[PDB]
Amino acid sequence: TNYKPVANHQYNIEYERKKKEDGKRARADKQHVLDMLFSAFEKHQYYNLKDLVDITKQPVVYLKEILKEIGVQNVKGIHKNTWELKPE
Amino acid sequence: FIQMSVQRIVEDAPPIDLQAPPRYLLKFEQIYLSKPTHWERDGAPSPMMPNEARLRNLTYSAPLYVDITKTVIKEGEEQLQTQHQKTFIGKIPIMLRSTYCLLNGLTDRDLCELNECPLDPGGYFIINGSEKVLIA
Amino acid sequence: SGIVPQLQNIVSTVNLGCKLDLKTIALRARNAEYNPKRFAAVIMRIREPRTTALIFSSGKMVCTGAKSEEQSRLAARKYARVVQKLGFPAKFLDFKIQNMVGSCDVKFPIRLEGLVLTHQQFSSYEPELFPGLIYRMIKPRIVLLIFVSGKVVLTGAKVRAEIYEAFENIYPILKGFRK
Amino acid sequence: LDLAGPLLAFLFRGMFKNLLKEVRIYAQKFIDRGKDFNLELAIKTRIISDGLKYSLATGNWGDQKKAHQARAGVSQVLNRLTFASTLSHLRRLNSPIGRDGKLAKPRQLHNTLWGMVCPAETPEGHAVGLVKNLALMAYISVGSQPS
Amino acid sequence: MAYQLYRNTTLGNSLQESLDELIQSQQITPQLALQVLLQFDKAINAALAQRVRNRVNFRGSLNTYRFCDNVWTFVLNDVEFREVTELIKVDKVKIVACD
Amino acid sequence: GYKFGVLAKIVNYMKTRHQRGDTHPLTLDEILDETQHLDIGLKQKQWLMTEALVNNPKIEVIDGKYAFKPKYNVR
Amino acid sequence: TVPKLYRSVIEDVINDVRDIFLDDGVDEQVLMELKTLWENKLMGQVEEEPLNSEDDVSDEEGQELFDTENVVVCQYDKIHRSKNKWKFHLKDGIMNLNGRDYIFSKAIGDAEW
Amino acid sequence: IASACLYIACRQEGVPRTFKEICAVSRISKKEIGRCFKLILKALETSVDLITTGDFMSRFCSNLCLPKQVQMAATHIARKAVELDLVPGRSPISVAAAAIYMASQASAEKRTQKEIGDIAGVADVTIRQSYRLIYPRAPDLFPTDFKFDTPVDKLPQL
Repeated sequence: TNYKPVANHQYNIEYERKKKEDGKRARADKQHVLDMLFSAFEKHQYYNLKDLVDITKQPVVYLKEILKEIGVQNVKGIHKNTWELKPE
Repeated sequence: FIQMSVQRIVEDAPPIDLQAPPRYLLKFEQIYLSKPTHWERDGAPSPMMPNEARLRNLTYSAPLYVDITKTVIKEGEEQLQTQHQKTFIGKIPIMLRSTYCLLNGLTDRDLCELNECPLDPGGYFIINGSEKVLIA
Repeated sequence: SGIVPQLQNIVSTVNLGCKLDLKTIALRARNAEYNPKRFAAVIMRIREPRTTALIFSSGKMVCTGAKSEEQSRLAARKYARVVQKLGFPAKFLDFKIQNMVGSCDVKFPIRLEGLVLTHQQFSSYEPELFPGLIYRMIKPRIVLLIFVSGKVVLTGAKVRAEIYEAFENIYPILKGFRK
Repeated sequence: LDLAGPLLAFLFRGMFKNLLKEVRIYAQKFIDRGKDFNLELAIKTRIISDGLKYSLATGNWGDQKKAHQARAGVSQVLNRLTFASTLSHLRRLNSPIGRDGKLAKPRQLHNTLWGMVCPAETPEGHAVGLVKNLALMAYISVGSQPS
Repeated sequence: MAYQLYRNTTLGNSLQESLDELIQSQQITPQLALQVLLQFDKAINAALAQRVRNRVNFRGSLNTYRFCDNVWTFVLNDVEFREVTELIKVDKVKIVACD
Repeated sequence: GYKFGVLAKIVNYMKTRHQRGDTHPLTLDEILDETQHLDIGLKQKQWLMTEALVNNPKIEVIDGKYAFKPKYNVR
Repeated sequence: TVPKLYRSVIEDVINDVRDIFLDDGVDEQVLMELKTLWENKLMGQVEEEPLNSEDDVSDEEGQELFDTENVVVCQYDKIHRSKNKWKFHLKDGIMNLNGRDYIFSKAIGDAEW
Repeated sequence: IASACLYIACRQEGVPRTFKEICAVSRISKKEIGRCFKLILKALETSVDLITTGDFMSRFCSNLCLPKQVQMAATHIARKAVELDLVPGRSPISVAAAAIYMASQASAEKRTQKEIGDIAGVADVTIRQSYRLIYPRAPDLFPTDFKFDTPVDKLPQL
């Protein structure tokens, strides 16, 4: 009864169902994304790119371009170089 | 070792706890052994007689199965417990004429039908067709 | 042979030569449905030609569902005009048929086992994956789905002549494996 | 005296640890992605199958890379030249020299071997007195819980 | 700043009309009316999801459909509504759905 | 953003405005109108006037008002 | 039955806005007047660039302009269509049929396009 | 790629494992393995012999603990059914599963449709469909020298 033949693993189909139901992130208008990015800046000084993506919920490539337009990344010797929301 | 140590060792192992935050718990509790089995090219299992192990240079091992209980917590005050009965984890080499050998309790005529010497004392392992004895 | 494949689906692509606003089109278009989370295009459907077209913000559109070349272009023009009516400078540039799908029957059962053995270099028959036999025609680049019931589906053709030529080439081969 | 049981239990303890160390790694990777994991796929069966047979086949104990401290000669090919040789091989005892052997000479026949170890059967040569055999009615206890 | 679905209804229209009447009398500032509408939308949304436990069925012919901003705008023609207790007939209906 | 998000949009809007070709200076209040920052805090209004719009190397104070600095940039 | 739901909605609405009215500093007397007015109101083309070769390829565009017909507001959990027919799996929602107000929890619908 | 390679290696050696069997031992789904399977054949410019119903009888029957005579009877039934074209277009696994059920019900060791499906990875409905197609010719498919624990006339009808 071990390794019984299966078309697809139960975990794999459930994960696919969740991803299919959720769908891919959409490209929101720059103004809305910029407002969300600025608003979240109050909570904390600096954000990680991966974590910032979850907060904004936008494609990484699109988010990076928007972040590059205003935001910059500062090198930190303690953990790594991280993006800084402050344009200056 | 088969009847006590193998079971004691697995139960001695602490349950596996995994955190992502959903929590996954895995516990090994029960051990099962089958007769020394050999799998052909087609994958059909057949019992493995020691003489066949000697002649075909097969290791004389018994499949080892463990019951595993998996419980999942989704930080939503719900608990789901599922158990995987008889999970294959490996093959234990079997000492000939031990309680877990195919030649256990067989009468002398039964041994001869299997091309086994009734006077053979056992007490060794067939690893890749070589009768291997562990020196105390 | 006496059997002519019947075009079941026609896929054509046209360029409108103008960037489009998908959100505006969906809000104004009668039958358009837009879901960026699902797909990046706008899906519009029409009844009289019975075709579906995908409209992208780049201005390129793909038309599918047409059963004939004339219908596909007419449906594509209808979609282009609709977008033009919505305030965009849509045009009809470099309209092209990308894929044609045809179906037909040989009116007799076929032994796929023999066909794949004789044409192992073109035939891929895996009942585990798909009951039909996938024959990849070479001289015409046409993929044919041959079934035991005798139904044959031709796809990948850029022009109607390819469909007829491919079926003409395969018919004698199938006739040799009649069941 | 370390017989097959205690010797094999020592191996199985490590191999099971590696097996459980492996399922953690496999399961954690799937959990990090967030997708649930399949228990059967996590278990690597070769760990216990190959680990137990490799030691018996070669006679070395522990991991293969750790052969430096691995005891050698524990597992030997059964002697089948005569029935007596086969019987004696299955009742052989080994006294490793190691640090312990240097302090007190173990080749000499001790008084306490009476009835337990055959006083006559010992190899001639560099192994005199180190390789021993059980007396006929001598028995090695298998142990039990003191509870 | 909410879903804002039931505003374009008889219940929503009456509330909006009442707010305008008070505004014309200088009794309520426009900000208050917006807040009242937002609270009303929350209350009705919660009320429907909680106190509505009746099932119905309907059949019809689709004439037009749209999908933008996760909003369906199906336009059905010759729709027959079937319920365990009553049946209704309507020539044309517009269905606005959100999720 | 409070005390930090508003200024970013002012700079971005000002940069875009210059690209159009409007060299004419703009007042603090005028710029706030098109940037949807009319509700900006009072203490930020003086902070931007006194620090942000003078310390930055891309802001030129002309006749009291503020204009881009294309002269410093190579054009 | 329908009126009783409306009255319960009113009770929830007034309770929900009590905190807002206290917060904004407006007198509570406004709410009493609000309900009174609220109740009263209710009760060979070689050259292909031109697209003008075809005319009147669209139907009436004022269908959504009027919106005077019955309108249904609902929430959809699943809406799928298989090449001919649209199937609607809509959860709790409201309807306005011939002026009458209808409320449903679960509904199923199949349509042909 | 490895899962498809494992599937191809089994096919080349004359002991095919069904796509479901390879999937059960791999984190890769059957759909993905099949996609890789076709690509590898094109890349290697190789081919695999078409699988037959008897290529899985030994594994399936042994995994079901069915007697050898039942296995021979099932192989004869499956081979004859394909020869008679009683199941045109049906997957060889489904034919084998139905043949095993027909043979199993005719002997002392009887396995339910669910049991045969689990080992073979075929839904009982598919086994039911194939069984219904070969049931009419049950006496012909069975080997002549077969001992019927349950008479062919009394085989389950469904």
